Amino acid sequence: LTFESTSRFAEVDVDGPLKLHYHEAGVGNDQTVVLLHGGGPGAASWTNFSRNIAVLARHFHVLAVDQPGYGHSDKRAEHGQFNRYAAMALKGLFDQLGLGRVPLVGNSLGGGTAVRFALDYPARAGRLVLMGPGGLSINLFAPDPTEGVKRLSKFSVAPTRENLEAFLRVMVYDKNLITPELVDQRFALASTPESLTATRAMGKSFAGADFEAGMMWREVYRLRQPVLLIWGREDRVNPLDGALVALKTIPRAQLHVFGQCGHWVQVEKFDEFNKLTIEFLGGG
Amino acid sequence: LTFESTSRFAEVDVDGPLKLHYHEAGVGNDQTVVLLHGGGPGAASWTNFSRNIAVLARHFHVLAVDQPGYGHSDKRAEHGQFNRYAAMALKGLFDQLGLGRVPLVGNSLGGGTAVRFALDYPARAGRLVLMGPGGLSINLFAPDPTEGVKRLSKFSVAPTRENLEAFLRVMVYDKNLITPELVDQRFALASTPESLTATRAMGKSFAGADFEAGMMWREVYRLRQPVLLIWGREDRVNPLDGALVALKTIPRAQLHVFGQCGHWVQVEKFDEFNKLTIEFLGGG
Amino acid sequence: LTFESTSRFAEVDVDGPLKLHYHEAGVGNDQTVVLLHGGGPGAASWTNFSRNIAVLARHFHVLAVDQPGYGHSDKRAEHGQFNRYAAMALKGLFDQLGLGRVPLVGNSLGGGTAVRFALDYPARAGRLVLMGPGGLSINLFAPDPTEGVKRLSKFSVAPTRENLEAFLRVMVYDKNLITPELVDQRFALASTPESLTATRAMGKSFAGADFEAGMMWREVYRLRQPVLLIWGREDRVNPLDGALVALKTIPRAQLHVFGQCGHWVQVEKFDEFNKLTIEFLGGG
Amino acid sequence: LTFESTSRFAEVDVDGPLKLHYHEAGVGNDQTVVLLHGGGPGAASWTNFSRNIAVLARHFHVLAVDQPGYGHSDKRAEHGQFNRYAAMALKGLFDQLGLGRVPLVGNSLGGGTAVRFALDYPARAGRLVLMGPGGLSINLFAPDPTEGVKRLSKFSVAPTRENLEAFLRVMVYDKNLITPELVDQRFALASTPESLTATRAMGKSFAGADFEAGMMWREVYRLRQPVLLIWGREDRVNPLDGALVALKTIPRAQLHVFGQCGHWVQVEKFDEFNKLTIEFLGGG
Repeated sequence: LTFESTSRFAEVDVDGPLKLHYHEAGVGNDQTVVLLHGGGPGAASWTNFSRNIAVLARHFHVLAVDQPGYGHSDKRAEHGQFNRYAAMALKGLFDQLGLGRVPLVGNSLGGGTAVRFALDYPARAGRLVLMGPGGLSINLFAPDPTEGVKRLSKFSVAPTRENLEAFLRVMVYDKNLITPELVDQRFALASTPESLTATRAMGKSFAGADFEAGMMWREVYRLRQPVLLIWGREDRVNPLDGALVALKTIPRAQLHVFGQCGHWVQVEKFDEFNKLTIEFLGGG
Repeated sequence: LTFESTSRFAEVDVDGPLKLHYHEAGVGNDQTVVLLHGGGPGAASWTNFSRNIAVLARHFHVLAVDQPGYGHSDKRAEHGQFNRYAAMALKGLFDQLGLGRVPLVGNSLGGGTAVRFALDYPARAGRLVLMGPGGLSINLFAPDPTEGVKRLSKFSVAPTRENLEAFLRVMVYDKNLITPELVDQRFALASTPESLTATRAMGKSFAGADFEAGMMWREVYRLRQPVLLIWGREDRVNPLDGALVALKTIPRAQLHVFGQCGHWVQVEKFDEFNKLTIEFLGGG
Repeated sequence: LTFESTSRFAEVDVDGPLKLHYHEAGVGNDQTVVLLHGGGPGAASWTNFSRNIAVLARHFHVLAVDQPGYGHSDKRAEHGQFNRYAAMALKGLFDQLGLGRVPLVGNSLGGGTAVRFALDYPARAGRLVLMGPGGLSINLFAPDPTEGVKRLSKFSVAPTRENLEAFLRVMVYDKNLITPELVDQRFALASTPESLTATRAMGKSFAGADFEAGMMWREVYRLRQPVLLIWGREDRVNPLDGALVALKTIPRAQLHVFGQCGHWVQVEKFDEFNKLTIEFLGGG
Repeated sequence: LTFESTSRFAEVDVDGPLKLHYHEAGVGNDQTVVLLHGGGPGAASWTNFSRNIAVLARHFHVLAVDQPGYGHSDKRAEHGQFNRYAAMALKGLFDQLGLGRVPLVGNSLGGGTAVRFALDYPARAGRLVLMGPGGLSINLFAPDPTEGVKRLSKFSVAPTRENLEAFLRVMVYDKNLITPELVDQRFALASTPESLTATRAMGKSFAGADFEAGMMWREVYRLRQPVLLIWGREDRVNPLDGALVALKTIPRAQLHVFGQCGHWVQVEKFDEFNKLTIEFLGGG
């Protein structure tokens, strides 16, 4: 199972042909699970879920999708509210692959796309696993913007290597995870003209009149499926206090908190994360 | 595996011979786990952990101990701070059975005894699983006393069947669990002259000069082992806001919250509870 | 000052004709302040702000409105979501008196009504002072229904004097405020047939399909004016954890919390509440 | 009023001789109030309460003390836990001036010092006003070290003008408070050798074995006097979640929260803070 063995592409229509890059594994398995990645600079499905895909492939039919703007997926230079924009694309891909009701596993930005999909097409989404997710999260104590949001903005404005490193350092509890190779790899992926076009579009998307579609904490009370919320106690991007509204309003919600863990739950606690997801999703 | 097959007794010394009733199962298993029960009227090891012991016996060497004052254990009429009182007894039993460092699984009152043991004899306690526990819990939002504490006091003052039922009803999310047979069984166990002597002692123990030993939320920052905190989102005795200090101060803490679940986690979510404990305790 | 001196009346149109009774004072003064009372059984504008109306009249033009269903206003037998129903009546009173943009003061149901008016009729509302308010509260930690809400529900089903007293005691921190006179007085008011019809018309408006209008926590981020939230630390009806989302989302919010104070701030801490309200509004 | 007019000095004994510098005003007035300043780099009693000392002097006998390490008091090269070290110096100033039981006002480090004195010298303290205070705070949701605490740490390691400005900006909500004059002034003060020795003596007292004396959250339940906590909703140094345990455990506590206010309450909301402080203390 490698980057290349599992690669796949598809074309879907969101206001015009939209290419989605993805990964696929565990092809003989009965149950299909879609993984949606978080959203830093140079982020993608594979670097996000490499400690997870192989483990999840033993039980599930795994589809880890680069979200428009990321990975090898169209970096259009214009889009609306991002989570909606990405759910629409995901809807297209479901329809194509002929997926029915699937369970979604997304962290951070991915979790917001997950939840947005789930509200917009209720019948198509099953159980949710959400790791330090945006959208449905609202920090009741932490002044916004947070440290992690600020460090990302700083990089969006001045995309230096020093700025990227500062950002990656608040991604994790154990800062030893931030190596030279990691910073170099993300910086290269992130400093392309295409990726910066994507970065510009996301930036402009915030002023759109549709901002309310990002405020999912107002809406998750409508969710009917079981939802597993997963947070690192030391998340500095989407802090723990932002889990409360969701935990309170979602009827069949569950919360699991890991001490000594930051924003990258699926990396820093990859083993417990894996087991937790597999078990919550019924073991396949 | 029945009440009677698993019964066992021992005599230990806490300021004089103290008899402890207990249960034992999975006797050929390598790892030993001690279960400590919650503390209502007429509560004991077996009625507390009947949906759990057999499942846990497949993996672990299980010891579910009636805490002095409960079950078939000495109902002295005088004691100090209860958690300390019960840890001392547990220390005696460990020493006797020759247990070394063991993992403790206790809910409510049991969790407080668990934590108190763990602070008082560091070397003897391993991983902790704590369900809606007293002691280390401190409700930052809920006015004290809570609904559940009030309903217990009411029964302590006027031990009627109507009072007991009212208490049991705030024990759970699904109130259908409170049946006629359950109320009758607890009321009979609880209305004996011995049990009321125990109830009187607990009551007097609160005025003791040692009250500070019940305030474990001040102390859990000293815990070094992994701790799994488990709460029902609808706990009306020890509410969710009382988990925050513990989650924050214990270095290797984890929190899992179940929506649609009250104070009796091991009953209302017995299946998920079981798997969670087994996995956290290393599968044996 | 007194009831009949201040007493006054109006007749507006909410899906028909609606009699609102109010109380007027400080007609000399330069700034108009609307008061809105709490929604307990047998509650009305005058007995609610009895310790507040005089003091405020020395600074402002006071209008203490009896909300539909209470006091001497029309107690109809059905209505929709109550706050919006009470905001429609008040908007009606507004245009009838050529009121401009006015500050609003309201505890409990009154607070919910105020917020809802402030959201429905934006040009018409200014500085708001909400004491333990409904609607815009969402108890992030407290299991619903809360203990105070259950007592009220208990009284609607069974409107005895005992059930009312049980409710009134859960209302305050210092229980000596609950004098037998007080109970007699509210219970006299509450047990008329017209009162119980409002009590029943209300309790089934909960089931409307416009329930969402009561979930104001979802909306207050749109509020533009300074809002001051006051809460009693020991409020067992709308607990302190209910204030969080609003403190967070209302741009110009402020929170004051009184320890040793329950659900009736304007009563249990009348002085501090008065002085604080007078200053927040502008000395007038 | 001014520096040298109010200026004053003393010489007490903390494990030797200790020069404390203070500021006196309102000697006419009947009630004595101690002020204790914040602990930023180059901070001192006068510049801290510059917008507060005059107004308070029209009501009380004001004593604004420079804490050991700050302003014109002895900046020694080592000490133990700092609050307790500062409370010992102040108790010394107390007996030297035949002070009785006095109210104490202190933000940040000052608040921590005040609380600690109030716990060490119980007979000597009265009503307390703490603005975003240290020690007695514990951030239940915010990962430590916070963002403001990191900037400070950053300056100690590298005391440039840029690092100081970065710190001062994280101090306030309205950044226009951070004038280049202001930076120049603090940086002039902070970069002397005697200042940096205090800055370094402090930063290594953290490692003492008396660290526990700084964990005041563990103790405040013992406080008997009325305490008013004031906090800025957007405080990025000691965030709002830090106020919870104290609001909960201090019997006669009160909390006021300002939106659009950071870590310097006495500055960003000087008027409200003054009026609120004057009233809480008794008009004097």
